[PDB]
Amino acid sequence: HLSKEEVIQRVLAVVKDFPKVDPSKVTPDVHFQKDLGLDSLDNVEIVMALEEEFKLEIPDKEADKIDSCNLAIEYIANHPMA
Amino acid sequence: PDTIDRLIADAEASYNKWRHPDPYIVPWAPGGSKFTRNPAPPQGIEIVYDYGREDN
Amino acid sequence: GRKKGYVEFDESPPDDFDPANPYKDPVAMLEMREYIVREKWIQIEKAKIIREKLRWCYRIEGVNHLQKCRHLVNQYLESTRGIGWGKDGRHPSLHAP
Amino acid sequence: GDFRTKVWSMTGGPYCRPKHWKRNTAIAMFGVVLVCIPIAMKSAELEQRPHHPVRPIPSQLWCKNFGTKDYE
Amino acid sequence: SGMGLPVGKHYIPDKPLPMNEELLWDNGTPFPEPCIDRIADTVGKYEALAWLCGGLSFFASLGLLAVWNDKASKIPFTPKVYPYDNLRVELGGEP
Amino acid sequence: RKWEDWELPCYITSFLTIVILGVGLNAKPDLTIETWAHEKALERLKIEN
Amino acid sequence: FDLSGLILCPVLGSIILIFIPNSRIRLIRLIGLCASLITFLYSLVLWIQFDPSTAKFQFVESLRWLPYENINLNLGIDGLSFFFVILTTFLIPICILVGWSGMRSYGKEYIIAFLICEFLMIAVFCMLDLLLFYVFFESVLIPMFIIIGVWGSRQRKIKAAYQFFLYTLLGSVFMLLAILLILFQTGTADLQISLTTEFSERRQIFLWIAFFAAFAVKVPMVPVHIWLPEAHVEAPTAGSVILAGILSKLGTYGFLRFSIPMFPEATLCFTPFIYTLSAIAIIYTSLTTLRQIDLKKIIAYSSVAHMNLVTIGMFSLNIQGIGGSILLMLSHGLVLSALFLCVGVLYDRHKTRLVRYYGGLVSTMPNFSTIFFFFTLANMSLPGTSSFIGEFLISVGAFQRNSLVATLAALGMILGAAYSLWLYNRVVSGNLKADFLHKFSDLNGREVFIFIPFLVGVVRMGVHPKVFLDRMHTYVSNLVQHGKFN
Amino acid sequence: GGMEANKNKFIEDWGTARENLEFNFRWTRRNLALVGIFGIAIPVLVYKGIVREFHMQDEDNGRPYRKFM
Amino acid sequence: MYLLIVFLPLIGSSFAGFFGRFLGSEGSAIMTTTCVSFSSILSLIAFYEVALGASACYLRIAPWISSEMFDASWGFLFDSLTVVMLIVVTFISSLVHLYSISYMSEDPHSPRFMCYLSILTFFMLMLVTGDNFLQLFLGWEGVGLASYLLIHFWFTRLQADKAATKAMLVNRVGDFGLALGILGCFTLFQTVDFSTIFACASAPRNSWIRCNMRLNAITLICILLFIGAVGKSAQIGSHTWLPDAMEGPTPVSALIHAATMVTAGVFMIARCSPLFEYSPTALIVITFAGAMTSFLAATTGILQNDLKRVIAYSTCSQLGYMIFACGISNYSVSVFHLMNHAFFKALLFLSAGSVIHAMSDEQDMRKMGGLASSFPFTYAMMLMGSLSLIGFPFLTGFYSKDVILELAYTKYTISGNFAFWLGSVSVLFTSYYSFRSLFLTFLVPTNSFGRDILRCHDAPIPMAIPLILLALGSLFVGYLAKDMMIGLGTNFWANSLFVLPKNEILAESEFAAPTITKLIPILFSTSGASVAYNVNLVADQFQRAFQTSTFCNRLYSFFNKRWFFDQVLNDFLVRSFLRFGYEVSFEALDKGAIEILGPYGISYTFRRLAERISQLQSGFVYHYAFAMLLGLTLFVTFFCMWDSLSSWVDNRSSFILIVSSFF
Repeated sequence: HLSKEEVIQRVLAVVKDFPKVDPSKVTPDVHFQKDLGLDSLDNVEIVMALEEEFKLEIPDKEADKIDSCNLAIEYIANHPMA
Repeated sequence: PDTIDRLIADAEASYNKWRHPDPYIVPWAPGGSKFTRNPAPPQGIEIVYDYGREDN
Repeated sequence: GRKKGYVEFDESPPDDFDPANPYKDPVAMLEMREYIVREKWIQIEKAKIIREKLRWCYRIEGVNHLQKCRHLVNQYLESTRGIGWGKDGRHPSLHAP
Repeated sequence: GDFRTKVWSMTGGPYCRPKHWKRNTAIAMFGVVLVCIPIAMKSAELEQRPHHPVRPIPSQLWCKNFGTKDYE
Repeated sequence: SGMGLPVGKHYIPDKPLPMNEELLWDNGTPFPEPCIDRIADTVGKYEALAWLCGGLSFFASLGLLAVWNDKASKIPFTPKVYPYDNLRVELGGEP
Repeated sequence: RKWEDWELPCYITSFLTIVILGVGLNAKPDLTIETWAHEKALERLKIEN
Repeated sequence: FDLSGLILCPVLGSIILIFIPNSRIRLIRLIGLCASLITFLYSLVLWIQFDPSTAKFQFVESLRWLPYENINLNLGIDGLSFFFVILTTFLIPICILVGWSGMRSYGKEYIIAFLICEFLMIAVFCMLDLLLFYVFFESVLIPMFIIIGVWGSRQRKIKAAYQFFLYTLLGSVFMLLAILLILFQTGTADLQISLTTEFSERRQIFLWIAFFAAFAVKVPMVPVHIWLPEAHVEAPTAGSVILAGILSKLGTYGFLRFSIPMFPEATLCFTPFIYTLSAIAIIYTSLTTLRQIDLKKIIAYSSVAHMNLVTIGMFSLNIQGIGGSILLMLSHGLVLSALFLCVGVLYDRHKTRLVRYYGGLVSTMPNFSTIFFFFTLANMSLPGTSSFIGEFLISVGAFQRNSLVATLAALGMILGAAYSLWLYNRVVSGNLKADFLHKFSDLNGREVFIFIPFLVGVVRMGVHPKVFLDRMHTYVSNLVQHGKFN
Repeated sequence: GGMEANKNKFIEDWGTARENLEFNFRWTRRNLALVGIFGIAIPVLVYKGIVREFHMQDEDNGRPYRKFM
Repeated sequence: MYLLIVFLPLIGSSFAGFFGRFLGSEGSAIMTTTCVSFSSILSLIAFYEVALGASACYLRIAPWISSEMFDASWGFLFDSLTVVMLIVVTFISSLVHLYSISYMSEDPHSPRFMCYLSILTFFMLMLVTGDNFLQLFLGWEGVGLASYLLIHFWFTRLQADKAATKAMLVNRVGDFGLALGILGCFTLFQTVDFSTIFACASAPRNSWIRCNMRLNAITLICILLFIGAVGKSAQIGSHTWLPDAMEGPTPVSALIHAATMVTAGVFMIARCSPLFEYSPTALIVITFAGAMTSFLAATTGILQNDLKRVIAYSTCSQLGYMIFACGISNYSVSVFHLMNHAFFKALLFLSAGSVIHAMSDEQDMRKMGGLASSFPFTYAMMLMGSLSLIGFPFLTGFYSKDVILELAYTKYTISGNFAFWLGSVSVLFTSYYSFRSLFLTFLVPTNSFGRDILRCHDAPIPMAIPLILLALGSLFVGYLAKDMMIGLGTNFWANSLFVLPKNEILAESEFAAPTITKLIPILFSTSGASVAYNVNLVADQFQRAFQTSTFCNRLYSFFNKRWFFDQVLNDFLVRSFLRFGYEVSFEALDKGAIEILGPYGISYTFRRLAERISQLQSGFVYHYAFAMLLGLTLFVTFFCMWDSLSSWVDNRSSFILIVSSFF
């Protein structure tokens, strides 16, 4: 199984590697629309990048539900195929 | 919102027309090549011994 | 109890059997039917012997089996002319005299 | 699994590693050697080779039905 | 090769079943599909039939082109004749 | 373990079935019409040839 | 070692059980099983002393039933009835072994009814008198109807028993009319005289029509097969075993024995009619077996299809066709019994028949899965099995007689490899449905032993069918040669 | 033991409806066409084809065509 | 020795499947592999003795089905062709057994897997060494059963169960055709023995009556046998099962659907050469079907995004190639190509399985790029096998397919022209898709996920030993066996393969085919390689065309989805048959007209009639006296006055009036 610290680090790397994102203000408990200022389409792009890195497939409903870093880490850590 | 809904419907139809015939699926994902290959045993299953006997 | 384990039948049609009225005598009818069965089985076994010698000719002779076993092929094909009881679907060119 | 350990199957089951698998495999080898003897003898008795081989062959040691068949 | 994820809970019917549910090749998994599956869901059945008929018609047209070619009419060598009456006795002719 | 009531009669009748079938079928004379007609056909072919 | 002794063996055990209190269930079970096994061994001893060379009936015994009118009781075997006698005598102890666990609820009446049925079956198959053959033919109606009604699972057993009784009664009654007409015409009901006497072509047609109706009630044809799936569904597992491997075989036996040789011209005239009926029944019944939801219905419709294959193989009046018909009769009796035993095991464990509840039984019942796979293969007629031997010989005869009907029958191969595989995959392959079924148990010692003789018989009759084939070539040849004198 | 299946009401209703299809027959147009095609016409065609096969065998053998019902 | 060859896989399979709890995952694998290895060693000795010694071994144990003249038997025919197939099957089975030992090291059911592999090896050996048609049929359907069992080895996989059922049903259609052929052959010859049938095949030239049609008997039998060979070899008629049969594991695919089972149709066609040589129309049909299958598979495999699917379509194309090689009346060439294809196709399947196993069962080429560096040995094996399959000069595929194309050109006939055209175009397409697979899997820059790239390890020792042997075979088997099998007037085949003197065109092709037509395959192969490089690596318009052009999208879907053939055939035929099972046979007839006019309507009518009759007993003395008076009056009228009554009325009319009153 993959450690939660490594999950956090990889998710933070995915979020930080974004054009409209300031890398300084990225924390495991930030919200895409509120803190670092992204719209819905940037959220789903980030979710797709997380899928591509972690080798996992999320149903569309849960992919929409993923709207913040904390949710992303929680889902990826709960998934056993990470 | 009404023209938004019609735009959504038209976009959905266009996507259904031009979608890939065999889109990529993760092997263990539902519909992949490894789906339900060697699943873990279900929980709450009991095997009963001495089922049929002449006397109890 | 049986005496010994080898079949004893007569190679002659039963007497008091009238071909004009085969159904007059029931015993004669049944014995004639049994004798006809025995004769047909004898013909079938003769054809089987010819077939076995034909197959061994085909095995022994290699590429040149078409001329060495031609006589055996003809013998078998003429021997299988009236073998069957209900083989009416077989073409008359191979199943009719 | 949790309940698969209580299910008896002829072919082992999931992850069948008996403690004495080496001894069992040796016994299986001996059993194959034993059962192959009657089959080998029946083979040597029932084989027919109407053609004498161009070269000496291993089957000439035990099989004797070499050129003993004719279509007459 | 290797243990995978649990299949998950199947579908317990909560509404009246269709009168042809046997035409639903359902496993113990929550993802059942009918015993007859269309591999190309994008195209309709009649469109797929038309495309297959077009392919078979292409095969038939190529065969007709081969017939029209008459390659046997342009053979460059005379038929081979074997000695000893064209191998009559060897092939099985009456000696 | 304590044997069931059916076990003894079933095993005795199974062993008896095996022994009876094997011994009787192997010791039964081969008096089939097929073999009789084969012998007769061989005799007729030898006479004709 | 006589057929009268064979008939009397079930009677003694039946009387002993009748005069034993119901509180001694252990004694009742033991005595019934011992009587059945003794009768089976006695029949085997009759087997090791059967002459396959002669065409006459072997162990002819005469008893004075009516000194006048020539209806004396004649008991005899010739080679065709013999394997059916062995099959019934072997299948009866299996029925007692099935209800061994809960036999107190069944009571001694269950074993008594099955023993009486065995007595009736042996009497039917060992008979050289037409009237007495019909007597026992319709006698078998009582025990099966009582079994289905009393020991049925649900309230539809009443309707199933009604349908079975009414259909078989109508057929038997028309057969009785024809038999009495034959008796008045010939002066005797003796089988030898009935075979050696002529009939008018119109008389032959009418008598054959009556016999065909009577026997086609038993062997399921196109219009009169609808009573069989309900009867199997509502009958207990042992009753289904009997009705599948015994009574239908009785019907096809009666047809093959009293219709083909007695009325040659009528059989020739009506041969295309039964060919088209059998082809239609095979195709339609296989296709309706494909779309079924009940296990008992699936195997019952498989029974209908294979019995129609049997009846398509008899009028192929040649050694291959008739021998294949008889061999597939025996093989299908064994295979139907085994499949109904598997379904009965599943029902006894989990009290349901719908395949929607079942699935993924490999992980919990591997021995049952192996047995079910082997017997589905046998039903499918895989090469190396008795069903394949019978089916291929039947198809050979059908192709030698009529290529079109041979091809129509051979179309049954694809359909029979479809529903068998699809049912087996549904029930055995896949994942467990823990919400529906969560407690499982594999085959126990009794059921495993019950399945042992079926496997051995199927394998022996498939790999080496020489014994069974050679035990009947003489009778088959004489039966085909009956009409002609050339 | 407690091995009885957890019966589902809707599955049982589906089974009963499947086994009680005899009450829903109404001799509609589709049912009449299906009965007349696959219950009469197809068996008649099969019988005619079988009789034709037998008669072709008779013609090839040179015999007189056989008589069938 | 020979019964040991036939039954060694059976003994190991039976012991490992009846006592697998004691042998274990390692003991059962060791036992099955050593049994198959000893069978292969004895097969090589048998090859020496029979093929290299010009001998022939014949065996017979039991009559099996014994009738008046149904001459079935448990015989074994050991000819040069049978021995060649023995080597192919046994060697591939041993290599696949070792590959499986190293491949199923993490799978729970390795003992059952090895049991299935060994039992299929036994069934295939029974098929190959079949003395007569009944033993051949038993081997046919036994291998069909074993392939069905091995396809859903992971029985929990729903699509695996579907694919196994579909494959075995298609093989059952093939078996129906082959059984009809066997029945016709037995009716014609009054025998099923190959020796007798081939000895007396030339004499019968009469007609035959089947399904109200008059056809030549020999051509009818040959056509039905070819129909039987269509299902097993997956020809154009019944090839839908082969790509879907890839749901089984890679050793299953390599052993069954690449080397042994799927070539059984070609083997049977070569076996029945003394029977097929007298049916020119059957040979024409065989040529047409083979060419069509080769072209269809070559086009279908172009756009597949799955390694196993691509290699399965390559197998189907090569099978079509050897099928119409049989139809040019050249079976020695066809068996040579069969052996070469077995070798290099088993190599391709084993290498693809190594890649898939290392890549955590990825199996999709769209996420497989840039593995040439991380898979040196596996990529080397894939390259060797792919070059052999293309027919790179002087490899094992250069000595088989090129001669097939030359013979197709030299067969100056409509069928020959058709086969030549489709064979050349199929060579082009085969080169294209093989090089596309190579580029996508190994040379295209990385497209896989970083998760798989980190943990990728090349094939271990027991997965590499079979690969090395298969590479050596794919190098030198074609060159070594060229003079042995496909040589000019070789007596190597002895009487196993029969070709008519008027049908031999090998020397004619060799000394008549122009140099350009000899070199066409190489030019087409290199053009296809260049096209694959152009399309895969330098192209930025295909996706836009597929997304904005309806015709281009439809063409892409058509070529991706098995020419729509699977969907159309399945949907129409199978859906119609499934609907007939319930909509017509059951609801409309069994629960409909038969029951309405049977027990149901009879019950209702009898209930109402009994009720109406019971209404007569009204309990009235006047009613009873009235009934007595009518009885007396009717008796008087119909008996005493019967003269005038009969002069006036008719009995039919009276009874009709009675019935009409009763309604």
